[PDB]
Amino acid sequence: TQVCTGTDMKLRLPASPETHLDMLRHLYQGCQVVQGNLELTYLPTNASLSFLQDIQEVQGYVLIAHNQVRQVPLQRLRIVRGTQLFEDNYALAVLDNGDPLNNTTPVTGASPGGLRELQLRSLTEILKGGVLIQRNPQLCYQDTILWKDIFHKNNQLALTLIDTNRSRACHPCSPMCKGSRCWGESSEDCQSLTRTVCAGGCARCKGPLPTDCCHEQCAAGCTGPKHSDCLACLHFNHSGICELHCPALVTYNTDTFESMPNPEGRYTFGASCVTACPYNYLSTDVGSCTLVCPLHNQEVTAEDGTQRCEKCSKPCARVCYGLGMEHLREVRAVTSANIQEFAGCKKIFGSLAFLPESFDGDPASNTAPLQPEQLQVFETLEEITGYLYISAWPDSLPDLSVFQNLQVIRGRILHNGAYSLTLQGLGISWLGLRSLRELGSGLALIHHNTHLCFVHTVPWDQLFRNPHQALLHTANRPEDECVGEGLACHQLCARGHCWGPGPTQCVNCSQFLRGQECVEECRVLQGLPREYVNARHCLPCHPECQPQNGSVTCFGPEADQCVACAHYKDPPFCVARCPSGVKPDLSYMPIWKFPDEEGACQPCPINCTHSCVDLDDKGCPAEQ
Amino acid sequence: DIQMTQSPSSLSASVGDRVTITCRASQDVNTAVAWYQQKPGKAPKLLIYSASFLYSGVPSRFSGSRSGTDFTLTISSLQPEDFATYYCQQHYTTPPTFGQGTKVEIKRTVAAPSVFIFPPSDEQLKSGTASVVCLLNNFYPREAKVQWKVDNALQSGNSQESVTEQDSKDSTYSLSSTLTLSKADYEKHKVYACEVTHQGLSSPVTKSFNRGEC
Amino acid sequence: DIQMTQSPSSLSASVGDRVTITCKASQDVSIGVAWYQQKPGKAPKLLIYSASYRYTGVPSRFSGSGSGTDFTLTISSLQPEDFATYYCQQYYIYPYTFGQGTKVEIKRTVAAPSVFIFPPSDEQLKSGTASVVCLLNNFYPREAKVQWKVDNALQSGNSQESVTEQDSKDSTYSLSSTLTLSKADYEKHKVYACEVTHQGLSSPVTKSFNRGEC
Amino acid sequence: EVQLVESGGGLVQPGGSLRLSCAASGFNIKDTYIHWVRQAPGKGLEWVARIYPTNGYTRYADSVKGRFTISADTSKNTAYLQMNSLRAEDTAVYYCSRWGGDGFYAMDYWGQGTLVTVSSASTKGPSVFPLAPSSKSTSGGTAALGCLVKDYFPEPVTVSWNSGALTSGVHTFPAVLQSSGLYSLSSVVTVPSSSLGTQTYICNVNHKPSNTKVDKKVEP
Amino acid sequence: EVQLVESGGGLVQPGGSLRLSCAASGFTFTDYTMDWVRQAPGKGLEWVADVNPNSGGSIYNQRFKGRFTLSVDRSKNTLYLQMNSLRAEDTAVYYCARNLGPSFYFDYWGQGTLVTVSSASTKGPSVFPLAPSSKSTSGGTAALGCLVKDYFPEPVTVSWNSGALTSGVHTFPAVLQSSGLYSLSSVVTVPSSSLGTQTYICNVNHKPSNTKVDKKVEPKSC
Ligand SMILES: *[C@@H]1O[C@H](CO)[C@@H](O[C@@H]2O[C@H](CO)[C@@H](O[C@@H]3O[C@H](CO)[C@@H](O)[C@H](O)[C@@H]3O)[C@H](O)[C@H]2NC(C)=O)[C@H](O)[C@H]1NC(C)=O
Ligand SMILES: *[C@@H]1O[C@H](CO)[C@@H](O[C@@H]2O[C@H](CO)[C@@H](O[C@@H]3O[C@H](CO)[C@@H](O)[C@H](O)[C@@H]3O)[C@H](O)[C@H]2NC(C)=O)[C@H](O)[C@H]1NC(C)=O
Ligand SMILES: *[C@@H]1O[C@H](CO)[C@@H](O)[C@H](O)[C@H]1NC(C)=O
Ligand SMILES: *[C@@H]1O[C@H](CO)[C@@H](O)[C@H](O)[C@H]1NC(C)=O
Ligand SMILES: *[C@@H]1O[C@H](CO)[C@@H](O)[C@H](O)[C@H]1NC(C)=O
Repeated sequence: TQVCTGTDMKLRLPASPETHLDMLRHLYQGCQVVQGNLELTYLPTNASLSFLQDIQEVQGYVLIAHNQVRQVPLQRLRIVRGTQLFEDNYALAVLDNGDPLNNTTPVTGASPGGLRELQLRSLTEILKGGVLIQRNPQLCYQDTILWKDIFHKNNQLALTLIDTNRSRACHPCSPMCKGSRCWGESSEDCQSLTRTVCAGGCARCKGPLPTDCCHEQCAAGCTGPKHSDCLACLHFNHSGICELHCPALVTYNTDTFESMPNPEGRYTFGASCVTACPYNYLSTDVGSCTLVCPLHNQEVTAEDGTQRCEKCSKPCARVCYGLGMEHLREVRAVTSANIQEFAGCKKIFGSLAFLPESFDGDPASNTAPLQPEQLQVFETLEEITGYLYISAWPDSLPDLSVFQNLQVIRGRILHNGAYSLTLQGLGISWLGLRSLRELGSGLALIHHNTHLCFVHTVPWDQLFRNPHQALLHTANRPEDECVGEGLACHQLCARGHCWGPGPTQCVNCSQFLRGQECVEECRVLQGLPREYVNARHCLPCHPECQPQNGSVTCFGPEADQCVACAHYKDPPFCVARCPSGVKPDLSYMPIWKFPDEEGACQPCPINCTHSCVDLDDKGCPAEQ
Repeated sequence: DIQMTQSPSSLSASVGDRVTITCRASQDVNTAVAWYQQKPGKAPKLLIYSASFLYSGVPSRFSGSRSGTDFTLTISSLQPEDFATYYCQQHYTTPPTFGQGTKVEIKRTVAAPSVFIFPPSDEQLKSGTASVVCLLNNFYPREAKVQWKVDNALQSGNSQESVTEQDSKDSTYSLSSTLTLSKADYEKHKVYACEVTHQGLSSPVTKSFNRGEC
Repeated sequence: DIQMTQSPSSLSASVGDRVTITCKASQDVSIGVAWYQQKPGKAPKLLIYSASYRYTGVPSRFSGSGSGTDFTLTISSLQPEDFATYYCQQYYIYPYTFGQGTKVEIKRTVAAPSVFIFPPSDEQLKSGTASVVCLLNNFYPREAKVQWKVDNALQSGNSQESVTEQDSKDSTYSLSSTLTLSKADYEKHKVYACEVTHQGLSSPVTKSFNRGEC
Repeated sequence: EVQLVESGGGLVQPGGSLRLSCAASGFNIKDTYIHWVRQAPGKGLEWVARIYPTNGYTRYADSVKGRFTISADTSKNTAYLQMNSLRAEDTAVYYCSRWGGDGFYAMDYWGQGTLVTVSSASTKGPSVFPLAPSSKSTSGGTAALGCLVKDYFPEPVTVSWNSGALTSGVHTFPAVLQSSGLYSLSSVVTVPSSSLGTQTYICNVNHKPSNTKVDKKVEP
Repeated sequence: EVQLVESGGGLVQPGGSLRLSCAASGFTFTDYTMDWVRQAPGKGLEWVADVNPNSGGSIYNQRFKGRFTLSVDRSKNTLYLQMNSLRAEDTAVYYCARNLGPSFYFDYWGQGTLVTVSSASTKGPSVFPLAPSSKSTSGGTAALGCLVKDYFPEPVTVSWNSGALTSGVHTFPAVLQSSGLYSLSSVVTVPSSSLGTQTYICNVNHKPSNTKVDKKVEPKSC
């Protein structure tokens, strides 16, 4: 896919180095449009950074900090849309990218740690925010840059905080450069001016000729002067055409504005017009893919299995909120207080962050660590939206066995813009989420678990959706001793897929099941009960069904399908005792029914409207 | 599946007669057979249950006898109300099984029907097509042929007949015959007639009317 | 053009009681009612949708009902904070119009108006105008209309009636009226007065102007 | 009293889906059985489906199996039969029936029956023609009048004379399939000689599939 | 917290043109077709228009179908109501609102912009006295006032003795004269004994013209 979503961490440190690097690589492998932010921090020396060559447009902001690699290739980058800015002031931040200036005495011929020279030959647009460059003890040429050319005329915040201190005598701009403002020493690094050398009123142009003016809806430079020839669409890119609005999906007559579906309808996703919304987002009636349904509009699963927001006539159902969703917005974790709102929540919305305080208490709030026997709140939950943080579990629980019915987690709310799970600080031994069958979006980290197996075995790929998702191993208990001890699935588990030890958890198994365990076989003729097969389920025969091995005991659950009733026949049913009949619809027992010779629950020939005291030897009321 | 073969549905009897309906099961059925009465166009109701016990609201003239796999629904004295479809349903297996119904009519006097002619009304004439309805009612037996005479001619291939069910009291039937003619060919001739031939008629009887004189 | 009307025009009622507000539509709508409460000088607040269900957060002191072409809002216990305008709006058909208004006021004494009259000030007389000012202070209810008497008759179009809101403490309805005239119109007659058609004073009172002395 | 209300009968198309609702009154559905049974036109009845609402056990006949589906709600105290992939032969009168709970498995109480017609044919509003009492249609002192209601589909059309208050001399007739795919009825009544000339007679024809309610008078 | 700051409301000639801008804040902008609803002076609500941000489409009442335009600048969460082909009956307060479901009942509203249309320039107010006599009053209560006339732009502030007589004083809402010039009254009731000696001054301030005028309302030979 050409569209990914970037991280959101600002200056928080990596969860792990050997995980952070691969996190970047999985997030930006072949991506061309980066929705969300773009963050590069604590990049070690000799970093690959090749996966960045094909990034063209950034929809958030660019952050680079505390780096020791000497060059970060971002040539094909063109436009920085600045949707959400760094510190609400910056859209391109490059700071501290050099040695801490403490000791770090370089040996002979050693390049000191720090970005040698910016190299961005096609970055010629910034739609908002400013530039923040400082504390770069090896950067060159950053001052000889005409930034106001890079900025956009609407970006009135043309505020730059640029520093010039350096410890190396930078080589002069190569003579081929014009204006002596060069990104680098090589001849092709001279800045291309597209905002100081255009015609009168031309925002962008190919060159200093009054026919080089770009169309009114391009971004930076143009191959041709038609709106289909932009290097980057300003507002919407509908099928290679730069338009101002995606075509509406309903036509209204000018008299009644009656809604007639328009086959040429387009939904909006980022700065692009998409015919149908992507997998995880929701299509609303107003015509925009989103994540959270608006007010008085509720999730409804469409006929084709997709989801969409539908209008409510009656008040929409009582959706059981989680955390960080609507009104528990800044609520961090679940105490014993909010947990009570989670009674009868088959579907939850929002995160459930679990800081260690949840299981270590907070004296100021008078909240004890929540009980390991306080988890019954989360038992009928079947769908969570957003992530599911975990950094405290009870030791009495050997795992996260609590959520046996959570069937769907969707990644509509990720932890840092990146993470849909997390398993860090735990001491658990497995998972046991036997019913989690879909994991919408975002990487799932399982981090710093010293007692954990069942991560090299979980059926991953069958849960993810896009190629961009990836799952990251770190500090997890070694698979080598996991196998040696034998923390894997068992034979019935199809394809070696599982979640934890014991035959309980298998996403799939060859033989049948009797409710919570894949079986070796059903008990049809041999077996303590008698069970008939249905959807590979061994439903037990009715107790009245006489267990007659050698013949099919039953053909169903009700009494009618027993091969031969054990005791008596009240046709068409099997009974252990021929019940005393009743005359009316309203309850009244005159007896009036006796078992026959072979079990036919005969009615009593005798009738006693007066309820005669004398009782026939058969049980009938004997007439006085 | 267990099959119920019922008595033949031809049991024309007069009031007071003992009427017997034979019901036979394909296999053994015990006594798990109940007789239900349903006049056409209505719902059935339990008339006798468990093959031996009369139900509340049922006159004692109705009775049921069991003999092996043969069940006899017996009526001591026939009544006009005792005209319906009767099903000796069995519940001996999972799908309850019924019969083909014994249409118990009433043997009554040979009834001469009343006859009427219905020419198209003025509005019916202006609709563009004329439907002439020859109407008979209360004839016993059912057999009664209806024919149309236009210019004293046979009319076949266009007339249609329908028959009412036997009356619950009169124990007779009513018939409706429609002759449909486009007004393009309906105005060629002037006098239209319908003739009826019934076993209850000494001779076939015709009714004629001269079209157009209001 | 669904002319969605409401009644009563005014609903004067003290604190803690039961009152009703009726909305009736021009046409039939199954459930298309949105009831709004507006404060005197701020943004209207959504109150009811679908004519029965209360908006989120709105106090449950009342809840309307109805459908078709009759809907109602029923106060259970009126309070000082719920003395403001109300409307309905039908969100069913083009073009989604609102109501007209039904105020709410606390009932109290029916005190007579304290009525005073004025003559025009000569500063306007030298400025080529004329204004006659009539004042009526501290009376309840708003029902009081003023008839501007000019000699043995009266006119129309020159009277601007300016009314304050329901006062805070006394909760009466102060009022003024201004009669605008040209400079020359003043020297056409002397008899100027304002009578009150109010259940305050038993009979209307005519107030005299200080002409010679002032 | 123990009453069963059956709703959902009406015209349907081949390949379509319909739903029948059986609501129980005067008794609780939680301790009995429910049986949906067809009444085939011109044939004997036919047991179709059984449902036990206490645990919602469902059994279907072999023939209708695969297509039909059933459900019941004890709180609402009713049952539903969702029929899918309707066939032409499915045209019949569906009935909802109960049982005696225990010691009694007879269909003691029946529903009223709802018609299901699958013919892929148009629905046409019935046309009314008043057949007045003429001097050629007289039978002594009894004069025969009525209303000819034609071109209605699917059958039937409820015909009411004086809102059904008077039932003497009433003879409604079966609808006959015309060669145009429509039905016709001749609601004819006979009235005494002195009755005419003082109270005109009114026939009301109602065709629910076309929602056509026509009132006409038969007067000299 | 959802809030829609409307802005751009100012004087504009009849048949003119203006650009109202409703800066939304506090909710996802592109998920609620917004509406413009004008409340005239002393009238019920109307419904001018609604706009859906992604398409840019507009749906308005027929009476305005050829005079008003709706535009969206989703880059700035704004929403421009281009008002054109103005008229005298266009004075209003233009509540910017949010449709809850795309079904035309609104819940979150702006504070409004007194968009005033008239060919009347800013004008200094005129102050006139309403001194009583020994006969103009009843019992121990006395009424004395000041009348402000022929000032165009709202508002004008009235005080008594620099606010020293905030007792039994009524200032009715201003009255629209034949032109857009406005006028209002301000009277106060005082003890009858205070008539002889107590000093009464009425101060009128008009910030749009920045004119402050004090007047004396004591009886003159009354
Ligand atoms: C870039 O320049 C130096 C480091 O290369 C940073 O400090 C700058 O250089 C000296 C050291 O602070 C400052 O001059 C001295 O200031 C003291 C202050 O009391 C004064 O007493 C001395 O006589 C001498 O003048 C110089 O002012 C300072 N620059 C600034 C702007 O404060 C500097 O912060 C580095 N970064 C920049 C300039 O962005
Ligand atoms: C606007 O949206 C359109 C899609 O609606 C984008 O068009 C696509 O652009 C990519 C990137 O250039 C094209 O992929 C390229 O294909 C060539 C030939 O296969 C290959 O040599 C490149 O390495 C790259 O993979 C893709 O074919 C093209 N699809 C079309 C034109 O239908 C467009 O890039 C977007 N932006 C602009 C400014 O138009
Ligand atoms: C990084 O690369 C340079 C030259 O390519 C090499 O001298 C240096 O050793 C590398 N870094 C490390 C940590 O080996
Ligand atoms: C399990 O896998 C087999 C084949 O691998 C497949 O036929 C079966 O449908 C699967 N069952 C489930 C529940 O996925
Ligand atoms: C079935 O099993 C039982 C014991 O479970 C045994 O007694 C009996 O002989 C077997 N066969 C039949 C036909 O019951």
